[PDB]
Amino acid sequence: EFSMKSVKGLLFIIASFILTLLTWMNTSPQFMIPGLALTSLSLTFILATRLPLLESWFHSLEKVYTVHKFTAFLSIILLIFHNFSMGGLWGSRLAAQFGNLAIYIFASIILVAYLGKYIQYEAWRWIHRLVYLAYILGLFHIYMIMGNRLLTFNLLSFLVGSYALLGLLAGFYIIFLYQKISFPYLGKITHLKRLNHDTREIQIHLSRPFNYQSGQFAFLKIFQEGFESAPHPFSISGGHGQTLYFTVKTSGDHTKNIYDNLQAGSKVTLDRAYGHMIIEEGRENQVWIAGGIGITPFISYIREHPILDKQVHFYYSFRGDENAVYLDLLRNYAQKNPNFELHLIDSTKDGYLNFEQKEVPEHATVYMCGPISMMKALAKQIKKQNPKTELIYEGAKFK
Ligand SMILES: Cc1cc2nc3c(=O)[nH]c(=O)nc-3n(C[C@H](O)[C@H](O)[C@H](O)COP(=O)(O)OP(=O)(O)OC[C@H]3O[C@@H](n4cnc5c(N)ncnc54)[C@H](O)[C@@H]3O)c2cc1C
Ligand SMILES: NC(=O)C1=CN([C@@H]2O[C@H](COP(=O)(O)OP(=O)(O)OC[C@H]3O[C@@H](n4cnc5c(N)ncnc54)[C@H](OP(=O)(O)O)[C@@H]3O)[C@@H](O)[C@H]2O)C=CC1
Ligand code: HEM
Ligand code: HEM
Repeated sequence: EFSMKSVKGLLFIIASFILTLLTWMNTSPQFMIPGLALTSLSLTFILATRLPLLESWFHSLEKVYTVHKFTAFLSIILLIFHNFSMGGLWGSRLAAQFGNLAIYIFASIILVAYLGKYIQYEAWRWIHRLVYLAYILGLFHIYMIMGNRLLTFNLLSFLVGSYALLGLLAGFYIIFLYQKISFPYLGKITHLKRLNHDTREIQIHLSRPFNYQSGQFAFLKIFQEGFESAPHPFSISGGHGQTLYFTVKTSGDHTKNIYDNLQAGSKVTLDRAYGHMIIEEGRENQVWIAGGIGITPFISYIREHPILDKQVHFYYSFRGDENAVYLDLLRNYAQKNPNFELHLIDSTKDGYLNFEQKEVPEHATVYMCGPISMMKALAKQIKKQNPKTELIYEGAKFK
């Protein structure tokens, strides 16, 4: 659920829609609905550009891509009613046929984007990048149809041109420029350690210091023979200055390649730190809940804060003793810090993590990381006991 932490972004979108509606209604009322869809198409491209101001307005990157999907579905709904009320399956002029091609690509990509869970991510991304061709085709359709009406000195020309230019510049940056210029942190892998049968820890030495807060993540691009160079998001699992740690559990084809084939010395590139789950920014009393490899944001805090200044209760859940990581680190940290409580929950042995009879501290923030299904159940039970509790959760999926 959205809140005031994402109200700057929401007010920007409603300002974009209200201003577009007023500009069209006062100039060309017959084109309010196609005009509104072009603004939504512009905002969808902006919301996919991955800019620091984007997540500063929409709180988290998960909420950025949720709105990115909402403006995508609003666009196709308005374009379908544009096509239904203004034309047919195929157009008679070249200008109309450009809008026919664009709507076919827009509907085909949106259909594939939604029910494309089983496709490979890079194949999905390449298919997804066809909206730029449809977006360009739509811009030809608009400017061939409304010739000399959006190329004068008036409000409508400035409004249509600016949003069309912003979407054109946003689509070019993320598709052709983001992975080439927005990855300024060049580094190489120094040491690699296998924690358990399916998790590997990567130590990276960067040529320049990396600034991040515990609980934040980055995007990793590995440059090795036999490795894909696409960016994968990983939580920073420790390190300071020119040293970064990443803890990767085999989840698919790339993460199994990291476990088995990754070698020390391979070049890596980082873009910047993302994330709203800043542990240091929480209350004095904190509750940490981690599931499986969701412990990685909490390992950065433990490594970087040898003395704990907060009242932290840690609830770690793992699939038996064979799927637990950093067990000696957590035991050593609890011994050094009296104000740190460790609660190891073997799912097979102990059972389920339940907060019904458990008591949360008064005026405490709950940081939750792990499976989405397990987090939702846990978040519900905490709110019944103390509705004033502040709950912060980070997921591992954008789609
Ligand atoms: C904010 C965040 C933090 C994360 N932190 C960690 C971490 O500390 N440790 C860890 O092991 N994993 C972490 N992940 C998950 C990690 O990004 C994926 O598990 C990994 O990219 C899967 O690689 P694969 O291609 O082998 O998996 P696949 O089998 O190809 O993918 C399966 C799942 O991974 C997703 N996925 C695949 N490729 C990408 C990609 N390039 N970008 C985004 N999602 C992708 C798919 O949507 C699907 O849900 C994090 C994810 C997010 C969003
Ligand atoms: N910041 C981020 O976004 C980060 C994302 N991640 C993601 O975190 C995820 C964690 O998954 P993984 O490492 O495989 O861990 P698992 O899902 O395998 O284990 C997590 C634990 O949750 C328990 N659990 C599941 N459902 C419930 C429930 N309803 N109530 C209580 N306990 C429950 C399981 O016990 P049981 O066997 O009884 O179900 C299990 O021990 C990964 O998908 C990873 O990609 C990783 C790092 C950080
Ligand atoms: C008019 C509709 C849409 C447009 C114009 C659009 C545009 C884009 C673009 C250009 C990208 C970046 C591609 C790249 O990095 O190469 C992107 C990313 C993304 N889009 Fe869309 N999209 C649309 C619809 C959708 C829909 C329907 C979904 C449904 C899930 C979706 C989910 C995503 C996600 C999750 C990403 C993140 C990609 C990543 O993690 O690498 N988009 N979008
Ligand atoms: C400000 C935005 C827009 C304006 C002013 C506009 C204007 C028009 C006009 C006048 C027509 C009538 C076609 C004809 O001359 O016979 C038309 C048709 C159409 N437009 Fe647009 N349009 C806009 C946006 C879009 C966009 C962005 C798309 C597609 C992505 C689109 C898709 C279509 C389709 C499919 C038709 C039907 C073509 C046909 O059957 O002949 N429109 N538009």
